[PDB]
Amino acid sequence: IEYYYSWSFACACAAFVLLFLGGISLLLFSLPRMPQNPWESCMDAE
Amino acid sequence: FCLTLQNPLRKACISIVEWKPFETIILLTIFANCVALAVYLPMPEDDNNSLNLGLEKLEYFFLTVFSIEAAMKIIAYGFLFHQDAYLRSGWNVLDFIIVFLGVFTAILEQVNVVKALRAFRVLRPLRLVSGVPSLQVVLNSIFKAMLPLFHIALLVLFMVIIYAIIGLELFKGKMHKTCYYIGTDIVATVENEKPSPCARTGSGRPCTINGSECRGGWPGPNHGITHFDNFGFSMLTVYQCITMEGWTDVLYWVNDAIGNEWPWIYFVTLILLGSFFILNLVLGVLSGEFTKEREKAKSRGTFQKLREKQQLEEDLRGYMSWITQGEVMNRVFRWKCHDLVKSRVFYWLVILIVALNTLSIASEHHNQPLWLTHLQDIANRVLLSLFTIEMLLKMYGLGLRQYFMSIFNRFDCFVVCSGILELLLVESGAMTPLGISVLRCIRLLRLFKITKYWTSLSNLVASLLNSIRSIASLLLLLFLFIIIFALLGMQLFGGRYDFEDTEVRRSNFDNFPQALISVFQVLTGEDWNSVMYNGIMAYGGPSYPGVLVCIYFIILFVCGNYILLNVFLAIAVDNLAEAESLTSAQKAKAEERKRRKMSVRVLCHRIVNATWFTNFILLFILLSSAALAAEDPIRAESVRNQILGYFDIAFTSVFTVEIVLKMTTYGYFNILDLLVVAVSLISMVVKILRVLRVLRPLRAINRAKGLKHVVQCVFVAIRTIGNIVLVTTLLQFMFACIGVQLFKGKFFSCNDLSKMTEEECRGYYYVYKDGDPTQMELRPRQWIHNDFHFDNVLSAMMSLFTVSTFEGWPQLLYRAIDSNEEDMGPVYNNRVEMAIFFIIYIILIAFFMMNIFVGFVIVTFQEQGETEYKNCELDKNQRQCVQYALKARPLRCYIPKNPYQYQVWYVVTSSYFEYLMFALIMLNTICLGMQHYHQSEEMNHISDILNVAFTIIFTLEMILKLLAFKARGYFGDPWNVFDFLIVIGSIIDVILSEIDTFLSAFFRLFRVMRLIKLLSRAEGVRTLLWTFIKSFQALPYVALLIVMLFFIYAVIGMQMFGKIALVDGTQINRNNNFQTFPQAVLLLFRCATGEAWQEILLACSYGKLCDPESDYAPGEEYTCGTNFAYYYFISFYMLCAFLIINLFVAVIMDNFDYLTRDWSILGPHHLDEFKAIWAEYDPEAKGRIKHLDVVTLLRRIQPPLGFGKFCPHRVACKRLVGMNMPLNSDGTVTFNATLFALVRTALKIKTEGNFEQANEELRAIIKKIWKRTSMKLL
Amino acid sequence: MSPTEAPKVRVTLFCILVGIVLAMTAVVSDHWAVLSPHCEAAHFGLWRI
Ligand SMILES: CCCCCCCCCCCCCCCCCC(=O)OC[C@H](COP(=O)([O-])OCC[N+](C)(C)C)OC(=O)CCCCCCCCCCCCCCCCC
Ligand SMILES: COc1ccc(CCN(C)CCC[C@@](C#N)(c2ccc(OC)c(OC)c2)C(C)C)cc1OC
Ligand SMILES: [Ca+2]
Ligand SMILES: [Ca+2]
Repeated sequence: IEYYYSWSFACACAAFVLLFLGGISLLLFSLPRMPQNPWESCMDAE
Repeated sequence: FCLTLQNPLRKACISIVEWKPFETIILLTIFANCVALAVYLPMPEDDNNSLNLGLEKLEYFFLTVFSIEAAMKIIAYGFLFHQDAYLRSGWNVLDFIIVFLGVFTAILEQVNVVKALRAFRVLRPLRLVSGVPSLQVVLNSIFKAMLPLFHIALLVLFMVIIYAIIGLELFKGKMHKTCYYIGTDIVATVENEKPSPCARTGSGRPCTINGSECRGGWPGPNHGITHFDNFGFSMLTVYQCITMEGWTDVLYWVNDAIGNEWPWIYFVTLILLGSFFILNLVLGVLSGEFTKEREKAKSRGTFQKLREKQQLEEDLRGYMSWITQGEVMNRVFRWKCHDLVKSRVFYWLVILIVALNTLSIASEHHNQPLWLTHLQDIANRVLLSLFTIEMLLKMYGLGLRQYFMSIFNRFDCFVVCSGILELLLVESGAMTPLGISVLRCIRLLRLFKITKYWTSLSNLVASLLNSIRSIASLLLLLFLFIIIFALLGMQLFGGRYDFEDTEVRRSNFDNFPQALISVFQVLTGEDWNSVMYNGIMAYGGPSYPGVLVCIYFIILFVCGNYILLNVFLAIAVDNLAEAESLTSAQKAKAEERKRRKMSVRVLCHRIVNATWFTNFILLFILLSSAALAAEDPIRAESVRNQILGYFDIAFTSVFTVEIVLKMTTYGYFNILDLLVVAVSLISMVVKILRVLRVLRPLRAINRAKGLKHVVQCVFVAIRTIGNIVLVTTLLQFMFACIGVQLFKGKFFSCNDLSKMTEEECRGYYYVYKDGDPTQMELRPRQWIHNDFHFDNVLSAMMSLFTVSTFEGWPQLLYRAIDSNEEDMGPVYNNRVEMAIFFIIYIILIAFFMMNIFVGFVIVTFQEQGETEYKNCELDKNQRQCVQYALKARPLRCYIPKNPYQYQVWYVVTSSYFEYLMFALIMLNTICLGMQHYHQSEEMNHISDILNVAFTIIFTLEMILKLLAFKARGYFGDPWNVFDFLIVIGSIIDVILSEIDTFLSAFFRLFRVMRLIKLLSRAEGVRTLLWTFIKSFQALPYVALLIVMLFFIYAVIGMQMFGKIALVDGTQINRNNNFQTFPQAVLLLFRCATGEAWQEILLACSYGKLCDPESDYAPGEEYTCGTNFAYYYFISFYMLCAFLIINLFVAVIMDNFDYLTRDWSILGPHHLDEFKAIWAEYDPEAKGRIKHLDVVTLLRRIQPPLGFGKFCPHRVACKRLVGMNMPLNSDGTVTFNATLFALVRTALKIKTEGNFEQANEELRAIIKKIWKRTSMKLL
Repeated sequence: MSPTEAPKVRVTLFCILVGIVLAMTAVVSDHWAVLSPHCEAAHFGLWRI
């Protein structure tokens, strides 16, 4: 009695790492972004 | 002074009494009492020597002397309240407090016949501060610099709390099981191993000791002190980790119990985040504060105090050189020795015989040949008389008087006199086995003679003597702090480290000298947690009051280190300032003097040139660097190591293709592209080449332009450190020699400390487990040598580097204090005066280290702004306010329409809401830090009643917010998104905890993250946070250098030491090793943080037991180790340190605008609040607003930006029309240009006709306008 | 158009289109374990054994 995963653990451990990290990167790619100057503000005119 | 209405002068000539010596008699009295609190000897269990009694008797005298003066100052001054005038001063309050407290304790004691009230006497030294009116001022500047650290304090406090709670849940009660011998109640552990958690079935570690089983009634990892059972212990352990001392210990215990797959995240993040980040922020704010203070001095009057007197001294020596040659200017050979002394022959042949005496000292080692000893003494003999004659010929050849004149000459007198003084001394017969040595080293002093020819050294020395002269008053305070804590130590811990074990605790507070050393030790932070544990055990253990002693150590460390900060920062700031100031002054002195005497081939370039080619190649470096890191060290016969070898032969065909195509078009960085490609094809001494195969990640420094330019800058930082490094490396060497003269052949000892000779340590001896005269095992006796010693000059030096990194320096210190005679084992507490050597070295090194670090900073500054100039009509404060006024912009408030939605919007935006929510989040916090290990079942369910009820409340606030922002403006605020995230997760958590019991320790972490909302209101913390979090993004290449550092090293590391077996009790084990890539990187981080790296270095040396998996001729298991571990480790340490100081400087500088802002006058902090009032007049931006709301805008403004605390009828009515503004249609004046003349008024204020001249300047020194200034010109 | 039609946000959003189906590949296929007594070889999943 042993254990071995071949077809659908490493599938979901490639869909975990996809959805967990394609979500955090979409988050940082979707926000307004850091202003980088005093005039710039997060969430502003335009 | 005079009361002006007191009682008459029937006795009130007390104000006559107090003239000159009563201020000094009392001072020496407060000094003698200090000398008395220190000669005291704390004895355990109530014993007492007859001298302590004598001291208590003298105590009464001391008391009566401090108690009458506290009445003779409420006589002078005036009545109850005029004495209050005495009390008016803050210091008197302390004086009164002292004496009062004293007699109080005395009387109490008497009546009884309290052992605590005696701990308040260690306060009297403070009184030594009221006296010296200088110390007062320093104590003042220390409290003012600490005022702007409030925002960082909040942050650090909340960081510890958050981590503490996460720690709590995460590992609360998971460390109570340890390996036990079966049936017995004894802990099973190897030799140099610490008892650690264990686990029966699971990810944790299992029992490995024979006849050992996993039990579970264990108090904890450090005598039940380090764990996460409640909020208090959790908090303590977290702070301990944040200080960076013993953090890996905690990380390993959590692994050993939960599995190593996840607890690493928590810890690394902590050390990184908390520790390093916080350090940066604190170093930054302080630096800023110091700069402003210096600026306050230099612009007031302090530049001309140090320029004149440095010029009036160099004009004095020029005046006195015009005299001393006029006074000086019998036979012919006495003039031929005048020609020679100043020549260039004699300069190159004083360096000849000084180099023979440096070589001899270095030559001195333990067990040296007989011809060597002979030769050394021979040379010194062939030199004492050679030193006799030149001195003899010098003082008689050019005059007996002006020989006295030379600073250098005075020392040449001292050499031969004490050089020949030891000639008959060592011959007399006294000396002994320690003096005949201290004499020998002195010969080292002759190198100083060369200083005479070393002009640089002479000056840099005065430069160094100036900084140490200014911080003189700060330094005294540091010592005063140390003495006081040493005394408090003697009081809480003196005579209590009396546990019935055979374990020796060298760091205690038994007497004054020892207590001093322990305090210094806790101050360097080396092993401070271990020192604290002893103190805790001295009060019963980790229980209620018993633990409260740990507050002593916390305070000590923290505060003492704050004083250290001041010292170092002050030294740097004053020092850096002088260097910029006088080096530039000697530069304006420089060239003003030198002006006076003067007065088919194309498509392969297309592909190579093409941009896509690069993104196709820089992800073959991303694959080939994953193939170096996936290699298996121990087993070369693996299928993994074979099938990665085909990935070797894949890519190094392709970089060949890149190479040959590159020499189809073109005919230093490309000799590196040739080398990498050849190495693989050759590798398919082979062993040596393989290490040189990790160089591939270094071929990506040319492809990217960002990387190329920063290795250039780093290489330029190691060119402006010459005179200082020279002084420093001279220091290291000299101290190494002193060490060899003091501890040569004295770092040897026996297994059982009974045998003192090598002859004696033969045979076998008994060892006793837990000091049980009934439980003993047999062991062979062996004469061992300490790993770090002072046998030769290359050894003493390695020792000093480690003592300089503060890693394991107390061990060395104690071995030295125990040193006996050459070839003889230790004698407990033999010579405690060696501690002096150790402490002085540490101090001097700290000083010189700082200077070198600061100089590197100055070079970088020159690379940046220091080199640059901007002499246009607009200064610093104009560029950071006008360019902001050009590039500004509107906002988005979203005031919506209608009463039902608008009213809802109002409740939620009301202050009753802010405060309420805040209060609720505070309560939730308090309810989280309430969980502990082993609570009740009624406590168990109301925690699920509450966590579902808090979710409710929060999901009920979000609803309101959503209803009041149509979901368009709700998800518009970056904080609302965070709110949403928290809510959803918190709910899922509840539902989970539910579907669990109806029929994931990651969701219970959503409760804790709520605290981050608090950061939504704190505007100073948020602001500071953003400021720095914004710089770490402007400099992403330096961080890349660090990353690349760890990568190369990890790879080389694996290769070099990836086969050493993981044996317990050693430094290479299951928690620390080079077996896998991730593990190697963890090890290096551990090293960068300075956690016992020197012990690792030794663990990675030659004769190490090989992993069973690795192959080897039956009889070669012990051939695995490499003495290359010395170059690897030292080099990694240094390079690492270098890169780190280069990242802090970078960030700090790029942020100096906000740091040294002097928030008084102006910043963008006024320019922010303008728009946040303008947001109430703009829903969305649109540019302009009505003119009816313009006058109501100026009523909302702070008066340093707008108009006063006066009424706006006269100044604010007249100025708004008279100062310029653009005139468009009736209710249209723009955002973009109203803010201009509103800040053009407040500073940079101009006369009429030249309204084009402000617009003239706003195009040259400013960036291209972009066409927006055409309304900001008019 | 700047946060929704940039390519850097659509490379990521197409990447989620891969993980939306690979997590659907897992949630129907029951192949992520092998019972191996030695025949009683069983393949576990969520829904079928
Ligand atoms: C912005 C400013 C920048 C400042 C720059 C400063 C940064 C300095 C860098 C220091 C960071 C230190 C990181 C330490 C890493 C700790 C890892 C660890 O200890 O794990 C132990 C273990 C390793 O297992 P193991 O091999 O010990 O297993 C043996 C099992 N026992 C112990 C029972 C015998 O945990 C893991 O398995 C996690 C895997 C590690 C993955 C984490 C990434 C590490 C860094 C990259 C290497 C990973 C390769 C690529 C991964 C692909 C993506 C998943
Ligand atoms: C391996 O490289 C490093 C490892 C750790 C650290 C963190 C500590 N840093 C060296 C800063 C310590 C320096 C400093 C602080 N803070 C400090 C000096 C002496 C100290 O005790 C006497 C002290 O440690 C408590 C801190 C001074 C110079 C400001 C930095 C590193 O690079 C410098
Ligand atoms: Ca340390
Ligand atoms: Ca340490």
